[PDB]
Amino acid sequence: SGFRKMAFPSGKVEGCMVQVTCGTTTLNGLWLDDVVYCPRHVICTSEDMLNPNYEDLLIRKSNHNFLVQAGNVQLRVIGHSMQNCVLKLKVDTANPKTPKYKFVRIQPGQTFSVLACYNGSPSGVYQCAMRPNFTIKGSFLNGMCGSVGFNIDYDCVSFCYMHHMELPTGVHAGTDLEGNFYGPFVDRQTAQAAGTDTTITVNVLAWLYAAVINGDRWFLNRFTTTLNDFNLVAMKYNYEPLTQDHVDILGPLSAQTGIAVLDMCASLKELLQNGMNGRTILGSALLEDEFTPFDVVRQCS
Amino acid sequence: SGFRKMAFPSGKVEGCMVQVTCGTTTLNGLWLDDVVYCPRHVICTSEDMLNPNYEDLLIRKSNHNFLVQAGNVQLRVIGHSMQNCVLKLKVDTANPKTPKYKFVRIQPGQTFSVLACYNGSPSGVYQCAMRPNFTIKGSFLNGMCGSVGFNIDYDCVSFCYMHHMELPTGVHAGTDLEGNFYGPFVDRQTAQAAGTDTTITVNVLAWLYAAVINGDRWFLNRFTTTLNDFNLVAMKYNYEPLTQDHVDILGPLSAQTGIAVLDMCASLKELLQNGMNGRTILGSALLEDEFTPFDVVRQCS
Repeated sequence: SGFRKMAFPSGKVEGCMVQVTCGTTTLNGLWLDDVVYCPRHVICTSEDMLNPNYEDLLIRKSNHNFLVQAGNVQLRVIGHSMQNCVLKLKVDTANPKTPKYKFVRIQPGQTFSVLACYNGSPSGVYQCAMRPNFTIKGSFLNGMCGSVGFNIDYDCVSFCYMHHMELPTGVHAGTDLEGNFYGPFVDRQTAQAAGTDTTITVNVLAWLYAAVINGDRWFLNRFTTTLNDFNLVAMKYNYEPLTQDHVDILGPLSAQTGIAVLDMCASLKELLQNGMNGRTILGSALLEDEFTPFDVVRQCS
Repeated sequence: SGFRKMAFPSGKVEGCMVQVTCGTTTLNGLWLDDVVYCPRHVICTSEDMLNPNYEDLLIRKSNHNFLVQAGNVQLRVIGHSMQNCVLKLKVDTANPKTPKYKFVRIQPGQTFSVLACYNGSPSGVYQCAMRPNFTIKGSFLNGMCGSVGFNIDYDCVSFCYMHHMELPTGVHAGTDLEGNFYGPFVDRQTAQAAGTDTTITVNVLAWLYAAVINGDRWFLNRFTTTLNDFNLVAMKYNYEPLTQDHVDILGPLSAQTGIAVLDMCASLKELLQNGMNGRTILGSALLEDEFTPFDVVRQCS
């Protein structure tokens, strides 16, 4: 029993973290097989970041301009290339600690573990959600760029995030491992608008199910509702619309608890309309939306 | 920028997790050098747990009655002994993945990372606080007993917790690695009273300092107060008394922010007396007490 925000064990990812230095800039890199992945803005100076032509800046760099260091050992760079917003540094040595891995572009509302590193050294691990507006509410200091997000299915590590930028509002933006930014963000120091930060409705429901399983039942009401009726209320409180797919995904939790999804939806409606009246659910005084139905089932076997 | 509940990287601990099986019971063990540590109630059946004489139960067990398995490989048990509530199984092989480690009995209010494992396999990692009443609010399913809590100072792993029991109230109790229970708890299936769960005042203050550093300033008031005056208010809301030691520990955070500890104490007083009026601090609608001053400084470099 009990319910906590949990990351995956970071051991397999730790062994893939290296230090990439180019000129005077240092940040993190991901060493898989004979390739190191890092944010391309490693090549930029403070001044360049305002308006960088990455192609032109990359042309002034040769292989020997990239210092790749794995722990105490220096890797030989035998080729470089830019793939969207990440730099792929080819090295002569295959990482012996390379786990079985995929690169995965994850969907908004999905969760992953972040291994926060400083200049190639892992410092800690926490669980994140890719928010509907494609930002994350993480924790990244200077020299933590290139820190990666991942999920683990048994022996396979699915890397899904690389950290690149902190926006003027203090939320975080980044790419998949193919270098494509999540959301409309670019690797430039300008004012960048993140959209309205809507709540991940299916996750909130999953968490309410977790609550019931762990003996928090107070919020359960005598009402039910409909998809449309619920969604009217959802739009007002900036909740993502609930679809039949979302309903279907909650099925096992519905099955385990004996509470139909639409009944839980009605419970949520009253919580949105009346608040919590200073009570707590699973030790939180607000509605948590950074647990997927999978995360709940994982922890509520 | 940003502030998150972060665990230490679990890589060094993962490599020390093994499966211990005795009769029909299976749980986790900690393999360090040529010694495996596990909860002694591995020797108990469901029935034994009601009222076990561990000495008598241990006498019926020989070395070959303990199946110690590290991943796919079986370890040879060449000696066993009971040290308080943990079993020390001596094996013929030194763990090659043994990191530099200490055993440390931690103080109430201090934090640590928990690597939740199932039958020797790590499943996830989250940060805990040893609560003033010597319980933890963790997440442990069946076969997660023997999961360990630890801190990491550079290369050294300080193990401080082993999980043994879930109390009828659904909070968790356990031991240090010398097998001494935190709090008055025993490894027996009876009704066990945890005391009043007081709030860790110094941690709450540290978190408020973190808030200020990250731009949450709304709660800052025009008042100050005294240790005694503050503590009067602390006792009413079941907060730990604040001592000069606690004041001293907050000094660097006081120094960084320009806010004297007693001024922050006054801010906290008003928050306790008036609540939050439905606002949030660092994305929480209540006062967080599971970050130490060290945890804050670590994340707010």
